[PDB]
Amino acid sequence: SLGSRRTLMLLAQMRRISLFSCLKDRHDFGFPQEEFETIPVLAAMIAQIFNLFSTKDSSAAWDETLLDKFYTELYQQLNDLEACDSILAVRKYFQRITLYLKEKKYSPCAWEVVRAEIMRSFSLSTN
Amino acid sequence: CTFKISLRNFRSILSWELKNHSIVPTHYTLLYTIMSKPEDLKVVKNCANTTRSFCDLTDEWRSTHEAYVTVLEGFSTTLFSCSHNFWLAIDMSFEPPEFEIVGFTNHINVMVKFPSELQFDLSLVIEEQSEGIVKKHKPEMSGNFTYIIDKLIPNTNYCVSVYLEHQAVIKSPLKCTLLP
Repeated sequence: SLGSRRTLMLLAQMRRISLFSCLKDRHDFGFPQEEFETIPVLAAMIAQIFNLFSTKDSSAAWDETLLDKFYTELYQQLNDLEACDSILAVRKYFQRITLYLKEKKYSPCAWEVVRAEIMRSFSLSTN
Repeated sequence: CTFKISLRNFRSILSWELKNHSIVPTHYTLLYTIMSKPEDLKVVKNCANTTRSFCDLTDEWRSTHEAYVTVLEGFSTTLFSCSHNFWLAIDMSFEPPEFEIVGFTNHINVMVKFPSELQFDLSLVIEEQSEGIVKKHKPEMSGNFTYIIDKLIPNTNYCVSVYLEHQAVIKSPLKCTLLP
């Protein structure tokens, strides 16, 4: 809701470095937007994001206070949805992200690339 | 460089200010790309070697779902460049529409000037103010849009402000009238 907006604002604030300096690391992750009944796919989406930004690697890449705020927003959204093929496509998508970070050795730029990609997939899936 | 990205009459306008002042007008070139694909920086055609300190990105920035990355090159014989990134749903400031009012015996016609797709979830707010109290009207956007503030009284100054609401808002200057 304003929860989606808050989530995006927190991701924006988490940025550590200039995106211009990271252009070389950009990568088409092929987010399967055609998957966006759909609530369960959204929940799986958000849960995967929660897990992605919960690794020891995410903890080293991002500000801890913003991470708490971000976690709080994802948790609240999942609560709101719980209450209420595709999922496999989302899972593969997050596998592609995870592999990307590995190959890149979790570089500062690879992390900006993933942060910006998550903003995109989150805004697409929740609009 | 300092950058501002503003929606004005539904046109996305990127503007910038420089730290120092060139005695002959600076020439600018604006290039941008997005993060989601490894595409080359692209020059914005109506913003290539220009003396204007803004660029209309309406036809370029079609989506609210991309991280936009900009590079501004300037020739002030000093060559400088500045980069920035934008997420439109967050960074875009929504400037208020132009409007007119006409006071009638017991009501005010408020006419808001919109132009004749659209990517933002915006609401129009019409503020009515009198005797130190402000009331918000949110009418249920293309062309002139009329809204009537009714049940008003003589010998009373009313001040109207309008704005678009998406965050902090940017309100129009006041237009005020007593009823005839």
